Amino acid sequence: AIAKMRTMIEGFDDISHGGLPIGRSTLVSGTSGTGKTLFSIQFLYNGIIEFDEPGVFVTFEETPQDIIKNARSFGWDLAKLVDEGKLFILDASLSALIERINYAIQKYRARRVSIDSVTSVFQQYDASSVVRRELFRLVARLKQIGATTVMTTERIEEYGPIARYGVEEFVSDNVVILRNVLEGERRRRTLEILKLRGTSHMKGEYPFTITDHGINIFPLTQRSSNVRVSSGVVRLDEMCGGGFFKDSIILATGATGTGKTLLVSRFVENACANKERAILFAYEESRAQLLRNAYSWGMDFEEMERQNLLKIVCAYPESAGLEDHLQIIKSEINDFKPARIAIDSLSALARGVSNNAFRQFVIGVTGYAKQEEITGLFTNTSDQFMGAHSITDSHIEEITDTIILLQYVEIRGEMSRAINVFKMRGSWHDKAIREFMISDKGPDIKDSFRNFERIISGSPTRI
Amino acid sequence: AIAKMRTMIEGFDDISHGGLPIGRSTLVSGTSGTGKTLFSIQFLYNGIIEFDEPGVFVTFEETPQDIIKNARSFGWDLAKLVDEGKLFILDASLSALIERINYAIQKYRARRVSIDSVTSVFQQYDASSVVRRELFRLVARLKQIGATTVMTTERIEEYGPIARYGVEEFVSDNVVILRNVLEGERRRRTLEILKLRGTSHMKGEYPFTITDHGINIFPLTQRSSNVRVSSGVVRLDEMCGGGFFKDSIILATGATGTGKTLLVSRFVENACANKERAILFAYEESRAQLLRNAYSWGMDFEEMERQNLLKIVCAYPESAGLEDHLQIIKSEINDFKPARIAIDSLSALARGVSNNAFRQFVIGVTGYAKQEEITGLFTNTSDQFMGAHSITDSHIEEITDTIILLQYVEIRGEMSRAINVFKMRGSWHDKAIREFMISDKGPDIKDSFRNFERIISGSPTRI
Amino acid sequence: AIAKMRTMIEGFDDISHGGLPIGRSTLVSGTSGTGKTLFSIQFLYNGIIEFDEPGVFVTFEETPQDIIKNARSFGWDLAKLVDEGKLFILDASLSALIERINYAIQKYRARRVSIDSVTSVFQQYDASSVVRRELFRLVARLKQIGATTVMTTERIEEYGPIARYGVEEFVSDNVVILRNVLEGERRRRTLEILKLRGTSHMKGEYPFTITDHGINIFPLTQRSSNVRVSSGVVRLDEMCGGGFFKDSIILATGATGTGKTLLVSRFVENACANKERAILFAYEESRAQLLRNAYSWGMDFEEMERQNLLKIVCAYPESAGLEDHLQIIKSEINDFKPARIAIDSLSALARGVSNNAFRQFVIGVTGYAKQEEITGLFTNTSDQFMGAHSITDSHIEEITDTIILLQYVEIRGEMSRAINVFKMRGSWHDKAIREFMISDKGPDIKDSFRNFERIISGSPTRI
Ligand SMILES: Nc1ncnc2c1ncn2[C@@H]1O[C@H](COP(=O)(O)OP(=O)(O)OP(=O)(O)O)[C@@H](O)[C@H]1O
Ligand SMILES: Nc1ncnc2c1ncn2[C@@H]1O[C@H](COP(=O)(O)OP(=O)(O)OP(=O)(O)O)[C@@H](O)[C@H]1O
Ligand SMILES: Nc1ncnc2c1ncn2[C@@H]1O[C@H](COP(=O)(O)OP(=O)(O)OP(=O)(O)O)[C@@H](O)[C@H]1O
Ligand SMILES: Nc1ncnc2c1ncn2[C@@H]1O[C@H](COP(=O)(O)OP(=O)(O)OP(=O)(O)O)[C@@H](O)[C@H]1O
Ligand SMILES: Nc1ncnc2c1ncn2[C@@H]1O[C@H](COP(=O)(O)OP(=O)(O)OP(=O)(O)O)[C@@H](O)[C@H]1O
Ligand SMILES: Nc1ncnc2c1ncn2[C@@H]1O[C@H](COP(=O)(O)OP(=O)(O)OP(=O)(O)O)[C@@H](O)[C@H]1O
Ligand SMILES: [Mg+2]
Ligand SMILES: [Mg+2]
Ligand SMILES: [Mg+2]
Ligand SMILES: [Mg+2]
Ligand SMILES: [Mg+2]
Ligand SMILES: [Mg+2]
Repeated sequence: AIAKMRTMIEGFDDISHGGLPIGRSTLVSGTSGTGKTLFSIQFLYNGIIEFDEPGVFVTFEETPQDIIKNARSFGWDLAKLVDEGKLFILDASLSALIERINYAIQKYRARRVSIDSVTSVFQQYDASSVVRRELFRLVARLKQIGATTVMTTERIEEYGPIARYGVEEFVSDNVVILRNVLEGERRRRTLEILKLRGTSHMKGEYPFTITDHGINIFPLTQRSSNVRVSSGVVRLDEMCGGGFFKDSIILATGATGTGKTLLVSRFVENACANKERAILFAYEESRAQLLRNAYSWGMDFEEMERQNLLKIVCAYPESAGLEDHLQIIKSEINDFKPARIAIDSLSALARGVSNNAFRQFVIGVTGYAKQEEITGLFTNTSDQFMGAHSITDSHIEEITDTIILLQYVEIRGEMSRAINVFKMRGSWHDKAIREFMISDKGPDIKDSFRNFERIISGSPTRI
Repeated sequence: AIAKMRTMIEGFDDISHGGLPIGRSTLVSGTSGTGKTLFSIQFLYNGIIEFDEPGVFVTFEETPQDIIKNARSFGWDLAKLVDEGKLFILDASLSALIERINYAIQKYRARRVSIDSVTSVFQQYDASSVVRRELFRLVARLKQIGATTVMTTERIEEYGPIARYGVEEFVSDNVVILRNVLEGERRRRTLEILKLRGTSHMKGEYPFTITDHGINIFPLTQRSSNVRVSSGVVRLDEMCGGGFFKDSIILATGATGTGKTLLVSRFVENACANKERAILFAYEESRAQLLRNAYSWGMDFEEMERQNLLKIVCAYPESAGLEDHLQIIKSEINDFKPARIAIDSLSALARGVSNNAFRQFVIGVTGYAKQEEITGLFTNTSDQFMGAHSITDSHIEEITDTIILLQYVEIRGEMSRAINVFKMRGSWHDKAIREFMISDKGPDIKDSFRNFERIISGSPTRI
Repeated sequence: AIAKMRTMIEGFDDISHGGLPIGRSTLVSGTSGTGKTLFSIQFLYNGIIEFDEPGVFVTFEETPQDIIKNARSFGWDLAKLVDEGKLFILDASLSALIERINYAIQKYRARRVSIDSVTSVFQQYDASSVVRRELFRLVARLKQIGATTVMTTERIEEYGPIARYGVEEFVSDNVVILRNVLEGERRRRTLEILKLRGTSHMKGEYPFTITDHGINIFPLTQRSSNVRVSSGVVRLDEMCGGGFFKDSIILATGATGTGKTLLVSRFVENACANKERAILFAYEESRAQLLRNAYSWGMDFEEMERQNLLKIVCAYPESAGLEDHLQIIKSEINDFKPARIAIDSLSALARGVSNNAFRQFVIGVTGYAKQEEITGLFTNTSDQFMGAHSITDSHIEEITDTIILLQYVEIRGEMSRAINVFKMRGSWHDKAIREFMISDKGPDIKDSFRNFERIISGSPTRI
């Protein structure tokens, strides 16, 4: 096996199966604005913070003052690290460069080296053979010195050659690719480990986000128990065999206006009533509209929000990508430590996105909720309000544990509502589909449609 | 006919119809990180291990120390082979190179030669005619010496020119292509024999995987008997004419929440009850959730797992490709030697993949199960819970031998379940569709819906 | 008109409408491994064998020893032809080359000349004008000498320029293109005559295969009679007005598990019972599984196979392309001389292929069966087991003469089977759809569903 230096970057050590190999060069290639400089800075910063390993950052484009000023936005005080001698910033804006880097490593006992852009040096030569030869010389000398080095290079096209000259991949022992894919006028950041000589790794592209704390890569044994939480509606708990499970994931799917937001609001209100903290992520309604609707339902969200029990986070789905929404949800969960989380609509997050990306987002959110033992209440909007046979437009049914189905039923020329417990993993539940009503006091559950047939199609026939 | 030297690489001799021709050059071309160095190392290593044939590995990019260090991750002690004189590693980091290779072949009685990258030598020349001339000289000299040589070259594009200069294919007698296709943010490794002068071979691309033992290529007369195994449910055995066949493949397809995992769990529990070893591959639920659900069904998986009778392997479908899942399943089957294997969901493995790839995966798994005389229990999730007419979204019905159909039936405003034996190859089975119930004691099978019509559509009408 | 020299290559003279023009140059262009060398060798070999016309093969890449060694795999003893003086192999690994070729033609009285690769000579020049001028000189001199010449050139892209320099097409009188198209990870060989100056030809691409006998091109007045063969089921013969026709093509289409393989097995068993030879091509089941299923049906295939009456050929559809399957079927038919041929499933061959290619394959197989007066029993699997309205997923209904329809019918909560004679060309047949049963003694045909309506949809209603 090969010893691996943990980069301590969130999620990178998972895909790399223990981190970057010790003493081997890693080349991170990407287009402008992908996060190469941030990756190289965070490598050294996390190394210094977690293991006291000195770092040397050799820069070519940005001045050291610019590097420190940019890092200050992340809370990283690189200036005090330079004063303490833990971090060194070499200015290089090839043999002499390697000699100076070696001298810096010797003087500061550096364990990690970062090279901001070797491409700027290679700009002086047009032949790819010369670039390959000089990169091989640099990598060989770095390996001989024994310092783990992370160099970054530039790309012209997202889906094309891995590097500018097409020969950098064949030289470096380790290759990592940062991509900023523009599709549907939306930008998505992806990370892909192309080649790790001598060790296994995860294969493919995984989304990552840049936040105030740096890079947060999402590298896509959950515990279970018999403790049952209360949804908030007594009939909905009786139908579920004694309420939802603590670790369960509940998905309430139905057409617009069937009462998904009402169930979400009752879930949050019941969470806060038992002195538990709850988070409500809203994507179809604003905070004031939610307050007015809750007041129409006889529920005071203002009092529970003043007590810091309920946190309502409202944003438009189009304001950020799905991975950004996942990162925001995770950050809010970490900051607030909630017992329950609810989402106003997954279909709102599903607007204008591919099925695979939405499924990945749902899998990530549900896995994080189960890992943190947080009761999650997701909701989904069906495209057709009657005659729908697919539970969800994007198949996420297998992911969830408990499913609630809300639908419209046309009876006597009136649009009544029907609610049913579609499935519950590990628990008995009522199979009947029952009439669902909404009034000033909230939701009510009535008897089932025993006298009707073809109820699922939305246009039943009395028999 | 042409004599062929067996490469002993798993699956390569099947597609090459006996191995690489003796005394002829084979050029393996691919992009960075496809497995060219691994292929060339494994060729010589397997030759030495299986036939005591000495091997010579000429390297250009990696140092011999790097080669040995990388090989050590596979358990290949190349250093002791160098000490024993069976393996030689020439360092070349063109006529002089050929003279040194010939001297190494003469001194060590080499039978196999591997060339890591002739492209690095060709980098010195830009004209494709010069590259073609020098490659022809090298191949002609290698043929004159009589050593079977495997050279590797580099590619820039996966679907484009076969080699960097576009002339390497017209020189070498044998051409093999390694591709690392990136599609849907997922990487897939493929192997394609382009041209074998003088001999037949399989045509097209076949998936291969890199594991701790090296390359495991999957090159996509099964025996039958009348011995009948027990599923675990007595009614499901009565309906099947006395249980499933030992060599049969059973596919239980239905909507979410119909009871596929219950049948899989009963299958595994009955396998382990008769002191047989069983494997359960889970993709929709974790180990703890499976344990809790089994406990809710009155089945103790913990006791049977402590006895090393049941092996539960749980992973996310998105963590690896379909060929990787097939390799993992095969490795677990080889390590555990199970009588029965069960899969929690094929549709989970079918997320975000093409129909052809999923069908190939199913064909491979079923063929391996039948070849090893292992009773396999596959399950499939239908997109629509009612009104579905296609048995499976991806047509794999022809592959399977026995099919069980689970469906939802809306009767009296309640979602009951129906189970039916769709087909059984070589055995009589009950044609009735019977009511299916789930309780604390497990599954129950009741009388059929004799009084209803259009049961298949999911919304029957009492007649 | 122009006199044409028959190349004697199987299927080439059909598309070329009598062969290559005499005294005119033909340039065959294709990528690596398409079959250019094989085409040029087979041209001279077939000329010598069939008309005693001496041939001269001028080679540039392969040595004459390599050429003979490669040809020996096809059974072509080129060495004895060189000794006899019928064949000459000139080694050239431009004016001097033409002088030597002319001397060889004069000395050996050569009538056909083949040039393995003029592209290798043209590699010395980069200007396309020089290549065009020298190729024009070569073609003009060859025409002046009066020898029919087949030169081959190289291509970089399958769908792009016809030749490397883009000027070879405008020089040569005749242009032929060999393509090796890679699509869906599958390779397909195609042949296309681009331009024949002065004569007509077939237009477009036609599949061809390379086998142990060389190139077998498939260039896509059938006789009829009133002799009626017996299917094997007496009721199925009564319904068909006295059995199938000898020259008829029968297609039995239905869902999985309806009994297509049972009908195929009964067809083969009845063929062999009357001392006729029969061939069964299996693609969904192995030989042992077929034997076990036949034994369950009371039919002993082993005894009839020992008598060399029945030949069972089993293979996976994914092991070869559709044209390869057609070639294998034709070769087996030629070797065994069968009275009847049966196919276990056309839909198995239809996996992962385009509709047009499958239709071409079906047309070819049916035309060959009708031309050879062989009774063919094809079968097709429908995607939907109920409610299907298209007879076949890929429309091949017009091709066939007799159609049998098998379907599932849900009656009284049980999945019964229905069989119907959809159509019969030139013969009266029963229009009723009758109940179909399978038991230990085989198939049984019962009364029709006179009391039901909407039987075709699979969910009838008693009236
Ligand atoms: N505090 C921050 N919060 C959020 N995003 C930030 C923050 N600081 C920087 N970024 C983002 O980091 C991205 C990458 O910045 P970086 O300096 O690493 O560029 P780069 O990938 O090295 O590019 P180049 O080589 O073209 O200079 C920028 O596009 C910017 O949007
Ligand atoms: N005071 C009230 N009395 C009766 N019904 C009410 C009252 N307030 C709201 N409703 C009902 O609430 C329904 C909408 O419920 P909800 O806010 O949960 O929406 P939803 O089903 O989640 O869909 P979406 O947010 O996409 O519109 C409306 O159709 C309306 O009939
Ligand atoms: N022990 C291992 N387990 C799993 N995968 C491994 C292991 N060792 C190496 N690999 C994989 O083998 C792949 C190919 O490695 P290899 O050294 O053969 O590269 P290559 O195809 O010759 O590339 P290049 O010519 O760019 O150097 C790497 O991308 C790596 O992911
Ligand atoms: N103790 C129990 N009593 C009654 N029913 C139960 C019990 N435990 C589970 N169930 C039933 O099991 C059903 C789900 O069964 P199972 O775990 O086999 O799922 P499945 O059909 O394979 O689908 P998926 O895993 O995709 O959700 C639920 O709908 C629920 O009604
Ligand atoms: N006995 C055989 N059986 C089956 N296929 C064969 C046999 N002999 C040769 N082939 C096939 O013939 C194909 C073409 O071989 P050939 O020597 O004609 O190459 P080519 O088209 O002239 O290529 P190039 O110009 O690159 O050398 C090979 O790819 C090989 O797979
Ligand atoms: N001994 C038997 N008794 C009764 N029915 C039998 C017997 N053996 C087989 N069958 C029936 O044969 C059916 C399958 O028939 P067959 O082998 O012809 O398949 P098919 O319709 O060609 O489809 P496929 O090969 O795609 O599964 C099964 O549904 C089963 O009910
Ligand atoms: Mg920069
Ligand atoms: Mg809402
Ligand atoms: Mg290498
Ligand atoms: Mg399940
Ligand atoms: Mg050739
Ligand atoms: Mg069959």
